[PDB]
Amino acid sequence: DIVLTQSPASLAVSLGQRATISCRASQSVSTSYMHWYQQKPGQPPRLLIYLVSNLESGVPSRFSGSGSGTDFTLNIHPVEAEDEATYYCQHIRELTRSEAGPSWLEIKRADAAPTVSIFPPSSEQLTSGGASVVCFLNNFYPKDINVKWKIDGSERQNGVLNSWTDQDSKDSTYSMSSTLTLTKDEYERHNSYTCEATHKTSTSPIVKSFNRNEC
Amino acid sequence: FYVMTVGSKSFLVHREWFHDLALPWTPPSSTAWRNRELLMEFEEAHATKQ
Amino acid sequence: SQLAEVRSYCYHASVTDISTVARCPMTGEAHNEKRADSSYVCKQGFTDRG
Amino acid sequence: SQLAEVRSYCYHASVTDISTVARCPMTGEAHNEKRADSSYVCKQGFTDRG
Amino acid sequence: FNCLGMGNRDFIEGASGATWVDLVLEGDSCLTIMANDKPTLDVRMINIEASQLAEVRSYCYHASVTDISTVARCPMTGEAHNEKRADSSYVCKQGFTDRGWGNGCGLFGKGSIDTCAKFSCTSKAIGRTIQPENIKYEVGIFVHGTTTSENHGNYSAQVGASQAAKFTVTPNAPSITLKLGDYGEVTLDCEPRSGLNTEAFYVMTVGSKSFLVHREWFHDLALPWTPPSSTAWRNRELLMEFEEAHATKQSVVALGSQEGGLHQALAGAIVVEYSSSVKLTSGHLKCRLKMDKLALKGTTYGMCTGKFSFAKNPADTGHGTVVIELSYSGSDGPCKIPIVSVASLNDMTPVGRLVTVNPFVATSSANSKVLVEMEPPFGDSYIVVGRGDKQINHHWHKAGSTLGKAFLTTLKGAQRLAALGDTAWDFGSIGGVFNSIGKAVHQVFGGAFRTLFGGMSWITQGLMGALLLWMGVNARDRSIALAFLATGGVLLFLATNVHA
Amino acid sequence: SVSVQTHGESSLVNKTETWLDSTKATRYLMKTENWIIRNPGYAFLAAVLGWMLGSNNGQRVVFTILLLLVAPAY
Amino acid sequence: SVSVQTHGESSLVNKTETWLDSTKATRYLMKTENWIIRNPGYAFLAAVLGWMLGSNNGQRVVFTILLLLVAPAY
Repeated sequence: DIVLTQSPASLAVSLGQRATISCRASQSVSTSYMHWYQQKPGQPPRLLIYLVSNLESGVPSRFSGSGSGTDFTLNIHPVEAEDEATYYCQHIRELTRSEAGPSWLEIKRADAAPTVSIFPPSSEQLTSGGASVVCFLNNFYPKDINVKWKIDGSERQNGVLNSWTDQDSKDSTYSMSSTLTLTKDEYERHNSYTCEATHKTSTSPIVKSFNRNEC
Repeated sequence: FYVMTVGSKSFLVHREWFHDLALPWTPPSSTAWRNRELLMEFEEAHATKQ
Repeated sequence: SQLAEVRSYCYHASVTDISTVARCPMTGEAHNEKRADSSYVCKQGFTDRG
Repeated sequence: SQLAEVRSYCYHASVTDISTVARCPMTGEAHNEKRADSSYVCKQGFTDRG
Repeated sequence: FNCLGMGNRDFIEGASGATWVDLVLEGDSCLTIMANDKPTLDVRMINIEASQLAEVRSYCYHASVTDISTVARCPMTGEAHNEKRADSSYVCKQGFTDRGWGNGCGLFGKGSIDTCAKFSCTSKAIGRTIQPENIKYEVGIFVHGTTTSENHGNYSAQVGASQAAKFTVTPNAPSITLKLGDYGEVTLDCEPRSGLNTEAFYVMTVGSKSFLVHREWFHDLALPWTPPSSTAWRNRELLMEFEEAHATKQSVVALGSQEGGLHQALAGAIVVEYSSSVKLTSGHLKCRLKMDKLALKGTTYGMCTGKFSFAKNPADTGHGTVVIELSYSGSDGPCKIPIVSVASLNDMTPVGRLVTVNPFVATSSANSKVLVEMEPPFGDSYIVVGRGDKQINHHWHKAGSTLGKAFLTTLKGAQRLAALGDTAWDFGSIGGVFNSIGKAVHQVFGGAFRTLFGGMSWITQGLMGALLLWMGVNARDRSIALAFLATGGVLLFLATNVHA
Repeated sequence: SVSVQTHGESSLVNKTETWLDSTKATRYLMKTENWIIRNPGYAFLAAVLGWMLGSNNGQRVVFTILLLLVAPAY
Repeated sequence: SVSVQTHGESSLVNKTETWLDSTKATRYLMKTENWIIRNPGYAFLAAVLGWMLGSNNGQRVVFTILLLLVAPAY
């Protein structure tokens, strides 16, 4: 009966700056009965705030928040690299118990342009009958990015496999790998292969191109 | 007895007095309640206005 | 350790979507289409007519 | 000449879509989702459990 | 404004003899005056209006605890003082914490603490005091001429015919003279200040809505209240509580919203709305109707020469009269509408009296609807419209025969005696002697007795009356009625009046 | 407090639908009946006190029916 | 309703400061005293009923002091 949503869904902020999450609960006067969960992708979360005023055991004192009824908040003044995770929340009073559309912490840094490398399919894959043209976009920030596979100057959205990581542990940037899969006969009937990468850093798409007739 | 939660805090109440409370109450699962007319009232009827 | 949920009580309520279907005298009962859903609180009554 | 319709009476009925939501003892009231529609005839009850 | 289809419609039987009459009216009830040379009148209250209302005080029903602070001290130190006792916003209370050598102190068994919590009002009710001059009364007045189902329930339409009027009586101008046009003028002299008791009660606002409460009970309400201006309140500790004291830990907890308790504290309160001027439902006002200039024109109009028709079918008003609406297809108008109420068809002698005197066709236009009401007698009667072959009639029967009607005057008469106080004898209008002393005997009897032990609620005065009826059983000769005086009537009556 | 000492009844003019009217009949009885059902063991010995003293028959019930109404909410 | 039929008293274990304790002594008396002050004219004829019947002296007050407590809030 109650709808929950957490905002901003993605927040890029440097460590040490306060992050106050604007939130709400649809079914009103929950009393407090609101929580906070931090979850890195591929892990279970961890309860941050209960009673809305109080931490669990393991969670350090940097986590806080306040609210009642509809609106609630998660206020972390000293955000940290250890705080990087997907923030979740969940409600009580009525049933069934449900969560909100989550919010990501992102540690802020300088906007980085991707390193784009487009590799022709191996001679081993051609002999296998297929051809997968891969395009690696490394160390770009922020996560907003786009890949476009231009074959002989024409964009093809078929066979496009986009594998990108999350925010890195070391440099805290994003890395993306795009893959254009074709058959060898379809690979040998098309000449120019390029993946243009547009990003908030570069006002123009980064164009890395190769032709089968070229080398 | 039971444990009754009033607002944020919870409190102890006798369970036979718990069911004897006069106020709109709720089944465990979700929706359909009883005596929910008690928190609302009515007035005189002028044309279609009440 | 473990506490089961017996029931709940709604102490604070608010009125939403007041609807009154007027009818003529001698028509007997008045029926509003909102009596189907349990979310709508319906009650009989009358309006003195000229 | 003209006769108004006061009301009607259903003398013959048939049962359709029997639904019973079972629950554990000490859970208090049992609530089936069919209590929302007035077409469904709902009644409380119990089942002695082992 | 008119008596058409009102919930309570009461009549007035003209004895003539005077052009002035002193009548009391109400918002729901509509008085109907029928007299010789004077057409049929409608007198009722629209609502009770008040212009300016002063702010007496306010009440905070819902509070919240903020900034709990408790200063711990050692036993034998006497009083504990927290620095928060300077500001009135902080709610401070003395106390103690039983001390060992384990917690904070080197002595045992006793302690002292000062627990302060900043007071925060979430929600507060507000009251209002009524000034006598500010009270206004909108009194709908209407005279029955040629009417339809539209114009009769319409005000501005009958203002064009000058058959309806509105006005505002205040203590500054209790007398208002309004003209009915072709039927003359009437003078209405009211008593706005004395209609209600302006200082007997207040107007309390609970949440968004406002309600009426007695002003002596208003100050006797137990709940944190507020001065008119701004800040410092009283008894604000009532919405908060305390607990045991463990070391420095004591939790001041606030009571929830008392709005429901205020709605529980309201029982006989009248629901009152408002926009720029408050409109009260049940009216009480004492007015003087001067009919001197009100007269009958138009006896120059002979009977109508042509066919009638029913614009709407006849029915019973439930007040003892029968109203009909007639669409006259004849073009000979304007003409006096022939009509009567008769016992049998073979007997042309009129028996029932017309509620609306002198039915009249407005204009020569054919098929013009006219709504005229009449009061038939008890038993089988007939509504006959027209003379000769032109007449179309209807059969009527009314089972209200004077046997039961004598009690309807009697029983409701005692009901008219109840709840109206000493003004109940204003239905003794154009009075004196009996009617004058009848109110005078009840005047001091209204200023004593029932008002002295007044305040009894429902069965409180009702149950003891049955025990006071036992006082009439045990007595002596000539002493019988002495213990029986207040028992019968004035006590059990109002208990039977309101059941429920 | 606001729970008790209600405005009811005004009893001045007031022919209308008040704030709470039909619920005024359920004020005392039902809450006192819920009390005597709460404490049935008292109700057994309650009416016994009426038959104890005075030997005047019909007025012995005047004790009980009045005294059984005293105990609820004092 | 919530106004009457309070939880008080638990009376199971419970040596502590409850939700409302010191105010429990002000429940009935003060509200019934505000009633008898509200209706003094009743209180004059109230105690009269005790001296009426039974001629047993000291138990005539048992009528009054009990009956004067009946009338408030029925």
